[PDB]
Amino acid sequence: SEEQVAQDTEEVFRSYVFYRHQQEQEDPEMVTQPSSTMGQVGRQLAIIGDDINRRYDSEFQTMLQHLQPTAENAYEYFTKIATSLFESGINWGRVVALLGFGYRLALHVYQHGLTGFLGQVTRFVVDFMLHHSIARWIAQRGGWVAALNLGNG
Amino acid sequence: SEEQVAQDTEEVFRSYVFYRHQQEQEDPEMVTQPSSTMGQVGRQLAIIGDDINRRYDSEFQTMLQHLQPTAENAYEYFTKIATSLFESGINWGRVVALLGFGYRLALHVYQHGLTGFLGQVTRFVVDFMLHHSIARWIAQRGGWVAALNLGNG
Amino acid sequence: DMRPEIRIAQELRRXGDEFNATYAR
Amino acid sequence: DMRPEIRIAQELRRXGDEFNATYAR
Repeated sequence: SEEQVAQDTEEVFRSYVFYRHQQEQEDPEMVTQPSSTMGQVGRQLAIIGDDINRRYDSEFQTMLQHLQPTAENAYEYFTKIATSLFESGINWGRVVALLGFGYRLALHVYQHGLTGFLGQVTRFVVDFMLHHSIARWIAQRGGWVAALNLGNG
Repeated sequence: SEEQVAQDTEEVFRSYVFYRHQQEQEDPEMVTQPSSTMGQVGRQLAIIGDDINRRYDSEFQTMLQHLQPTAENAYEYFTKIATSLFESGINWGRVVALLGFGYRLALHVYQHGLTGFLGQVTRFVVDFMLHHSIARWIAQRGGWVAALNLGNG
Repeated sequence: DMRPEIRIAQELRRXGDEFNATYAR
Repeated sequence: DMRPEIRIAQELRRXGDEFNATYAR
C-alpha cells in the first residue's frame, strides 16, 4: 500500500540524509536510525547522486539564500516547491530530488539559525510570565524598567 | 498592565540572550532585535549576572544532559521547572534565573541538534508523498526496494 | 524575475531529470 | 535520586536567590 511506502520513506530519507551529510563534510541533527533494506536504499541514492548533487551546490546556496526559509514558512515553501517539481510527471530522479531538497532545506534552516527554537523559548517565557502571575509581580514592582536599579548606584 | 509587561518581556529576553551569548563566547539563533529601554534591561541583567552564572555552568551542563530536552518536550519541562522555581515566591533574582534558564535551554537544544527540524522536514517529505500521490507511484514501480537497481549492474 | 521558490522547483526538476537520465536504465 | 527537572528547578532557585541577595538592595 502507499501507507507502507510512506512509512518506508521515513527510513529512506533519514538514511539518505545521514550518508549524504557524511560524504559532503569537509549539523548535529544529521549525525544522530537502525534500519535495514530501506537504510540501504537511502545510502545508495545518496552515494550515486554525489557527482550530480555537487554541481548544483553553488546555485542552491544562492537560491536558498534568496528564499530565506525558516521553520515558520518551511512547510508552505516545501509544499509549493514539491508540487511544482512533479507537475509534469514523476520519475525516480525527481523522487530523489525531493529527498535532496529535504536534505538541503533541513541543513540550510539549521545552520543559518532559522530553526526558530529561541523564538519558541521566548514564547515559553512570555506565556509563563503572563499565565503564572510573574508579569503581575513585575508590574507591581514598577515594570521591567525597575530592574535598572539592580547593580546600580 | 501585565499584558504590557508580557510584551516587554520579549525584548528583555531577546536582548538578555544576545548579550549573554556575547560574553560567554570563546549558536546563530542567538546572533540575530532593535530595542530601547527593554534592551538596556536585558543587557544589564546579563552583564551583572556573569560571575554568578559561570559558577553554575558545570552543573547545568550535567543536569541538562540528564534531562535530554528536545523541541518536542521542551514546553512540558520548561513549565514544570518554572512553576517549581517560583513555588515559594517571586523575587527579582528568580525572575532573572527564568531568563537564564530560557537561555541555557535554547542553547542546549540548538547545539545538540535537538531542535527537531530534520524530523519536521521528514514529516514534510512523508506527508507530501502520501497525500500528493508519490507513494502511489513508488508502490506501482515495486516499492522503495526497486530503487536498488539504480546505479546497479 | 522568477520567484525563488519557482526557480528552486525548476532546478530541482532539472537535477532530478539528470539523475533519471543517468540511472533509470 | 531526584529527577533532573526537579534538580534543575532547585538549582535555578538557588541561583536566583544568589542573584537576589547580591543585587536586590
